[PDB]
Amino acid sequence: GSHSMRYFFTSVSRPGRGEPRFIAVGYVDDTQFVRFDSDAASQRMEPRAPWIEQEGPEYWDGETRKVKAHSQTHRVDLGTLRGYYNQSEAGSHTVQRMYGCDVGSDWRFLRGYHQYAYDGKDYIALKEDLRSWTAADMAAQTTKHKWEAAHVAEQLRAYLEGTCVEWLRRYLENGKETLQRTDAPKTHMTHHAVSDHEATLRCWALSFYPAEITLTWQRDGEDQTQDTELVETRPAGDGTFQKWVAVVVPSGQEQRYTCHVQHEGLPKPLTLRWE
Amino acid sequence: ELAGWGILTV
Amino acid sequence: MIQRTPKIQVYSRHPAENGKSNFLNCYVSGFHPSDIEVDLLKNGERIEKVEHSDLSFSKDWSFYLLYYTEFTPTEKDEYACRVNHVTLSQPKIVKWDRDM
Repeated sequence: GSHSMRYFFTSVSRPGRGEPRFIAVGYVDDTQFVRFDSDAASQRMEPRAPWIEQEGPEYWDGETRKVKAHSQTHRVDLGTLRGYYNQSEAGSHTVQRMYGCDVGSDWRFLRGYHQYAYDGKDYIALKEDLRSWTAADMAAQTTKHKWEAAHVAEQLRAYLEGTCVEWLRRYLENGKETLQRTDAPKTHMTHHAVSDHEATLRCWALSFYPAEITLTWQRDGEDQTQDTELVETRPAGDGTFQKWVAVVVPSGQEQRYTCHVQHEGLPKPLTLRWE
Repeated sequence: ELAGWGILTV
Repeated sequence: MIQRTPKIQVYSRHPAENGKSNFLNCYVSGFHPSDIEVDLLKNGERIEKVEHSDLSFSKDWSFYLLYYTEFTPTEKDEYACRVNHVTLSQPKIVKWDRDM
């Protein structure tokens, strides 16, 4: 199906001594492949997926060069945003950047992204046309003017429509064994009696990749969201994900309820019952 | 790969 | 400033069986700012060999992390994750429950 490459960048000022804590991570789909941490000893961009290790010394030198240039930019930004917002030297503050490209099943440009936050709030984002900007406030309007003059949008659109999608295609190919493999949910159902009259049924989905999944309850063939609980999809830690959804039902009536599971790795949707 | 261009200061 | 409280899930990687070299996870998400304290606990006592993931964040800018340690369940020993964050006045301890 479709794929994506995203880079996430977090910088956190340290007041009193020295530079910001800076962390960078790269993802293809739901798989992390690269990282830089300003506090690690190596001071190099580091592999996190075996298929990136195929890439050689020059790639790593260049990715290190650029991720350090990103962190300096962020250092300057934290200083400038402090002024912009009339803030003190004492507060710790955060900048966040995200960028990336999405591609359809054919692997052709669908969508590009570039967005920036200060203390967890929208600051400035590239609009979907990749030609103009959403500046959340007057500080970000100033930033917006500066980036229009310096034609940031035209530079990023070229990376996003061009470079980003070319390197994703190469990553997909090199990492095919895993990146182009879907792992279907291992499903099962559990039962718990809260009291003499009230049961809880829980429908589990495990070991699936990618993370996108849909889990729902039906009653007598109709959707039931009332008295149901859904957990956030969570990483297992081995590269796969887990979710469950649960419904509370009258004791004895467990056979009216069915769990429905939808995922890319199933050629058709699954239905589960409590036997 | 990371963007080489268009990461400017605010 | 917006300070968002962490959501916590505590769970094992594979299904819970006494005698098998599993992994205990504490997934924290939805919090801002990124400074956070997370301890995995064995019988109330803090575990030492605890690793965590590289910091990232969701579309709404909220951060997430996975802590985990290699571990092995029992009927006796009990597990939990302990979380402190600016939004928290007392540390939140969430007990592990092999059925969730």
